[PDB]
Amino acid sequence: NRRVIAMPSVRKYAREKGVDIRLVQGTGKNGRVLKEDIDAWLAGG
Repeated sequence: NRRVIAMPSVRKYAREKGVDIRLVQGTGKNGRVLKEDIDAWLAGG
């Protein structure tokens, strides 16, 4: 449907930070998840 959108390094960072791009709304370019997004996610908001 929407699939995962994130940098090759982000998917790894989130994948490591128990974060899934699915739970992280990327706001990069076309809504791609950035490392900043991953971190913000874990923070809660």
